[PDB]
Amino acid sequence: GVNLEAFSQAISAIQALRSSVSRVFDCLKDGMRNKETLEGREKAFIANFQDNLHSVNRDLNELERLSNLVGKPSENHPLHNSGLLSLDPYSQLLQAYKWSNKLQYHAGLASGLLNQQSLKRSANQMTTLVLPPQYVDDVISRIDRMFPEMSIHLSRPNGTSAMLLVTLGKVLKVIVVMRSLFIDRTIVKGYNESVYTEDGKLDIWSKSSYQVFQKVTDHATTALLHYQLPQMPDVVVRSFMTWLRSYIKLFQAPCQRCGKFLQDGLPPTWRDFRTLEA
Amino acid sequence: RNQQLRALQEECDRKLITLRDEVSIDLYELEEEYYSSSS
Repeated sequence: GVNLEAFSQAISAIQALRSSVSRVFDCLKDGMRNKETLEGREKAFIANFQDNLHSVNRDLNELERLSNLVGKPSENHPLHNSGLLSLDPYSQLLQAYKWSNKLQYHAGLASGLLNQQSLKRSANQMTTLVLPPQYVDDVISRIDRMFPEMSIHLSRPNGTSAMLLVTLGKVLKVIVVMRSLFIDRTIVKGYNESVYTEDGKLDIWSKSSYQVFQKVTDHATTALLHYQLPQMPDVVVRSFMTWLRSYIKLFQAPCQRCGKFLQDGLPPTWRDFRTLEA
Repeated sequence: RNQQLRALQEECDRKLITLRDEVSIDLYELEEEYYSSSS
């Protein structure tokens, strides 16, 4: 697994294991300059001694470590070394192996700091923001279905615009009827109250529920109207899907008791809590 | 014959929707255009 990175911290740990004892003897390198207030200075010595206990903690750190070992030792890395002398002038690639990573890592910061944009204007510098091809919808559908344990379906019986339905662990399916590219004008229900497979005769609208999911529907509409980025509609629908995923539990109830109202949910901050409080 | 005329309206209906679609595009194509006027 990825627990190997934990060993990195362990490295720093044993580093202190050295420094600690140095900080001990350095503290013994000189005596009382001028206490004049108390004799805790000597205790200060023992204070450094206390940090030596940290070393024992290092031994404890190995209890959580050693999850399991992976097969095929050496992880296909030194296979290039098995080549003849002709292959040895190849380490460069391995360097790039880190470099590329750094690249990503650099972007990992850069893109992050790209969040604070400076686009004083976005028009009068040019188009067709509505996606022409009726194939990018299927692309977005497949990208969403790439997510596990969350099934998505779509029929689009109305026309050019997009129509889709999504289901989760509960029967709280969500019907989203939006334009070509970005999600807008959706609704949610629960327990066959919509039944948008063959409701009456087709995927009906019915604009209703028993006064429980209505707040969730309004919040999802707000999230759709708020996450409408100027570009990258795929990012928009992915953010929408991630937001929708946050209701798969409906179990916790922080910053209040589980008796304030019918339910509780408003996670635009990537964390749900008691509703009617933000 | 009924089935026949069914098609006669069915595609027609679709055509209307297609019209709407086009109109919708045109609709949008003018909405931003409505923004420009600083009257």
